[PDB]
Amino acid sequence: NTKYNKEFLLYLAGFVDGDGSIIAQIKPNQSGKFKHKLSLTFKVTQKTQRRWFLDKLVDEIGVGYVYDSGSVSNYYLSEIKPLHNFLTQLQPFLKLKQKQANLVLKIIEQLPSAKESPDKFLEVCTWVDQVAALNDSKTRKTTSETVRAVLDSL
Amino acid sequence: NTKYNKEFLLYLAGFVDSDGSIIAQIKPNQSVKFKHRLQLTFDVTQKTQRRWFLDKLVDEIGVGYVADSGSVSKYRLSEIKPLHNFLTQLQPFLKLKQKQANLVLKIIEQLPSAKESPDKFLEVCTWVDQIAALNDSKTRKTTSETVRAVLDS
DNA sequence: TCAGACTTGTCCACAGGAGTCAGA
DNA sequence: TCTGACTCCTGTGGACAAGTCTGA
Ligand SMILES: [Mg+2]
Ligand SMILES: [Mg+2]
Ligand SMILES: [Mg+2]
Ligand SMILES: [Mg+2]
Repeated sequence: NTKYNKEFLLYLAGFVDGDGSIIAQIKPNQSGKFKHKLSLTFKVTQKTQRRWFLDKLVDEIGVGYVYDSGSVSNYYLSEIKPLHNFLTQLQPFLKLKQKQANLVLKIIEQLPSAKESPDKFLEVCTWVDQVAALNDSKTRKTTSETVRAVLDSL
Repeated sequence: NTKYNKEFLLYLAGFVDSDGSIIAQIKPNQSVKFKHRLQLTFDVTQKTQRRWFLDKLVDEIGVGYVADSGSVSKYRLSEIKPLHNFLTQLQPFLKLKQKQANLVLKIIEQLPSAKESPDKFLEVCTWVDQIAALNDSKTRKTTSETVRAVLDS
């Protein structure tokens, strides 16, 4: 478990509240138990001109990747264990996205228990809904009621 | 001259580098000596549904204002003296806009000497170009060359 | 099977100016 | 004469999703 400097976390929190994104998704997964697959993503977006800034994040956080998409680049972290480690330390300093951060951590922690009963999996899918609600969601398709539709059918 | 807490300045620098803006403008003015005036602006933009965040920023900074326009709100500060003191303290923590901040500080400090010679004023307007060059400028009109043309009269 | 690397798409929520105006 | 408040606007540079595919 990596320990991060406080001044680094304080600046980064401000930058994340601004140009960052804490994302919780429910993805279609045919080769799956409940035909769905949870996905948690911490993301920092920046113009490719300033990709160097995102590249530094990979070294400073110790994990994650940088991908290009159009005229824009993104730092990307979805691996659960270091994500949980990173968000735990970052959370006390977030102002706009603190609740999204806490919800993701909660999803991550109660993740294996959710992969038992279909009811518990659906309860966490509602936690995912709340994250999307807190964000400025605009193109969401798969929700908890989408899961329930494929759940109450079988 | 107020002195800001370091943790506040560290978070703020992050949010400024992300959703904020450091703007230098050359505005036409028929009443002024060189037909152009300078305006420096510290800007923080956010959606109106989060105007409260900008409202807190007014209280914490202790100066500036919040304006609305559409579904988007803005904290802004153009008053030179508090701007200089604010940017002086924020500067060392900035990463993406550190240069813009230093140029604004430089412009402010050379403002009295700028109202003396046209060449020196052009030099200051040149510094305004650099800030715009550092920003993601897309709708800029009046530049130092605009001043050069007018000065040639 | 399944988390995790990586791509593509859309709609803004920003950034970064342009102006005008009152009062100093 | 001169500054700062204040409004309006463009053109993105973000945000927040949607997805494919693979290795063990
Ligand atoms: Mg933002
Ligand atoms: Mg919302
Ligand atoms: Mg930004
Ligand atoms: Mg530029």
